[PDB]
Amino acid sequence: QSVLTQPRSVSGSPGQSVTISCTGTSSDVGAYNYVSWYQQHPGKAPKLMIYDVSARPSGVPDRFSGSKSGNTASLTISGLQAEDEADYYCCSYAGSWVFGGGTKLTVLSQPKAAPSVTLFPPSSEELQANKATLVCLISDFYPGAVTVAWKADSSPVKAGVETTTPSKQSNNKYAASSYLSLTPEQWKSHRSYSCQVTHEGSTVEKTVAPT
Amino acid sequence: QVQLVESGGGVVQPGRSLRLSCAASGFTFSNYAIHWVRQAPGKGLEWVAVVSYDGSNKYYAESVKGRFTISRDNSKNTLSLQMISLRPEDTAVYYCASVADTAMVPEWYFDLWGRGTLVTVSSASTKGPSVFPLAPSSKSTSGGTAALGCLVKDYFPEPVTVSWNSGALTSGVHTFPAVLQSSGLYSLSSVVTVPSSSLGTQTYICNVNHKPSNTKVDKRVEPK
Amino acid sequence: ATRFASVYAWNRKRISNCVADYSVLYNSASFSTFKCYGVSPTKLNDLCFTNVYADSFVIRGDEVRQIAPGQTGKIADYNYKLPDDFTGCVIAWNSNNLDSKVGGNYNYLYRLFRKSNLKPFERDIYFPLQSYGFQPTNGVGYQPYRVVVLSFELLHAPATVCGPKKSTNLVKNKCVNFNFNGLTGTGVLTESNKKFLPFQQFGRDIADTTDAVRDPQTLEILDITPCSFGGVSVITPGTNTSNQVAVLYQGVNCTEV
Amino acid sequence: PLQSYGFQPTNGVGYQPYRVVVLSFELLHAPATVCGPKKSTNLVKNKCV
Amino acid sequence: ATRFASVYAWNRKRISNCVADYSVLYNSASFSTFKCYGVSPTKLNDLCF
Ligand SMILES: *[C@@H]1O[C@H](CO)[C@@H](O)[C@H](O)[C@H]1NC(C)=O
Ligand SMILES: *[C@@H]1O[C@H](CO)[C@@H](O)[C@H](O)[C@H]1NC(C)=O
Ligand SMILES: *[C@@H]1O[C@H](CO)[C@@H](O)[C@H](O)[C@H]1NC(C)=O
Repeated sequence: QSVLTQPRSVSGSPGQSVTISCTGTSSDVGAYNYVSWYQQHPGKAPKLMIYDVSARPSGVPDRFSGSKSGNTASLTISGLQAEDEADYYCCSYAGSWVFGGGTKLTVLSQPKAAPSVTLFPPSSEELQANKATLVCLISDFYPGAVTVAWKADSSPVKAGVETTTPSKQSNNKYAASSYLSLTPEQWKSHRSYSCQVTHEGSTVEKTVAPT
Repeated sequence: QVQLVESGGGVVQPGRSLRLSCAASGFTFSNYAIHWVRQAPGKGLEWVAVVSYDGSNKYYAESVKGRFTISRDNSKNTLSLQMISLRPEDTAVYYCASVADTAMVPEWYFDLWGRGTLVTVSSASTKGPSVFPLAPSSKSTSGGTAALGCLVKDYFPEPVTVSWNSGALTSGVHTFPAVLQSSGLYSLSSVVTVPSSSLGTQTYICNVNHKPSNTKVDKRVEPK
Repeated sequence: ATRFASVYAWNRKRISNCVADYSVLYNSASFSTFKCYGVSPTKLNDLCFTNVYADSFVIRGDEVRQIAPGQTGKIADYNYKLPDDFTGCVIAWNSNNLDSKVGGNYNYLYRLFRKSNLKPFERDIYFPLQSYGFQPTNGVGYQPYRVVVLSFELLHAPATVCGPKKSTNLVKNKCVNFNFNGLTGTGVLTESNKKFLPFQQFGRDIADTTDAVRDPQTLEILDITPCSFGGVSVITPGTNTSNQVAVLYQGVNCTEV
Repeated sequence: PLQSYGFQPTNGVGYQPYRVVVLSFELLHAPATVCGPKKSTNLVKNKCV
Repeated sequence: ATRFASVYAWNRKRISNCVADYSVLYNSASFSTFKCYGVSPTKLNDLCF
């Protein structure tokens, strides 16, 4: 409704086909036929690729294609090239322009790497300074898509979360970091805190203790 | 060349005002709608506003109404975006977004983009970092591999250079890029990977240098 | 309206029996052109009308040079034709979100091939039918424009279409400035001894003037007489006698001077 | 007295070049040798046509 | 013609001893404007010069 539902990342082999959903509502998608698709290179402006789900503008190659039924659009790019590796955005206009959640297409050029996670408790010198910062570190992973899930002994915590968008490290994999800022009274109240990552469906969990 | 050149960006404080603009060339600007679509760095897209040639029909978003005012001048082929009551969530790269002539694409879609300008609504000043030693856990699983570091927190602006043991410790060093929290400050992390049998003899010091604030804090990382 | 008709197959909305308001279409600045042929463009309010045909389609933008009556062109001899004695207004204005859209706009079609010319106000229903690509770093006259045709017919019938003016009580036996459905003129009005047929409106003389009308909201019939006039003539002796005068009115008696 | 124009397709329509050609006829005042694709019809005498 | 005459040195080519066919030149659409003075463009196929 407010933000159109997209997958956060879609991984695909080069030369193959991927299908990226744009899930909206009946007042957003099923009302009219005016749904767009926008390719945005990092460090540059977006670029139009699809109008009116069926057809393409001038200069757009025929690899871009769309399909819509009901309240879900579906961008289909056949024959993945390395120049398609960017951010993807769908937008609809019935009365207002509502964009999508964002989709990072990752053109696979090297085999899959699992993220190594090292979780650190906040220091005792920070706990004397009436502060606490949990340090969850992500490195050596490809394709570049992780989602950080904090946990308090069984339960997800979403407030006070600062996480870095994955940027390149030296050996063509990516690096990341996630911070959980808390009070020292919430640190010493529960039993254990966990930082769960999700990388292409794979979950690596690390757990520290206040002791 | 169909071309859109933004103007009016900068770094402002919360509670103040700013006025942006965009000049058009290469196309008849009086016959097609231009928009503002904002994008925070590393985040999604967000439309702002639209102005008509008669100056009557304007539509704003829900986080836009009552504060932002777009206008245009069809004679000079430029425009304006008057913005008051600025908040730090409005910090985004602002694009003047219109359509060119060659496309069948109408004005409510988005073909002809601008290069963008950055508007920063922040009250953070030149702050030195607080270096907090991330204490390792080698005392229980000694014999294998321990991870130690120091936490750099609450500084502004970029950059902070971190070296280990006056640059002598190089293997295992991987200093991470920073985060951008709600206060407008930054926080990085540097963790070196050490053998767990070397923490009882070797002292590990991270050298945190912040050159725009002249802050050099040498903090030791000792096991608990 | 949401969607219009093509220049191939156009739309005819017959309009009768309502009160018009042309001025709100006139003063509103949302129009590229406004060309009223046969009728002065701001005098649209005062003349009251029989029938109104609202004719809407879309066209290549440079072909508004060819939309004029009598002007030849590939829309004129093949697609849409006006007579030489056309009266009325054609209004065209730009369409860059209105009729311009993607998908092409291939819902709207133009026929480029036909083996003859046309009859005016006709709708005809290689392969002759095409649809433009609307691309303006070529012609901005290669853009589609909202064109509309307000054809009129002058008064020979029960008039039923006019503007927002307010009528007034009538009078008799005094030379006034009348107005009936747009017919102006002066003179005096009286009751009619002449019986009247229940389908006409107008008594016309040999001398091509109006002597008999009926009130368009009252079935009484009035006779029109032009209010009296005459030649002015002066009787005098010579100026080398005096300066007293004598005034003579020709062909009308003294009760009205 | 002689100057040149720059003709890119980037410029507006008023600045584009336009190929223009003028067909100046001289009407018949002498034997005509230029006219359309029609076919003659055989003449007749002593009947109004 | 692939290369045209400038307006400074404009080309006058002459035409005679041929059958015209203007109708195919008219009836085709490649021309922004087609105006004739003292003569109507549909009628040229009738006259003979
Ligand atoms: C119009 O005027 C006539 C007078 O003959 C009257 O009968 C009728 O009610 C009027 N209609 C209105 C005021 O709508
Ligand atoms: C006519 O006028 C002149 C000058 O006013 C005068 O001398 C003359 O006597 C007049 N004629 C008569 C018949 O009175
Ligand atoms: C004027 O018309 C006739 C002609 O002289 C006359 O008999 C009549 O009395 C006059 N009208 C009036 C109102 O006196």
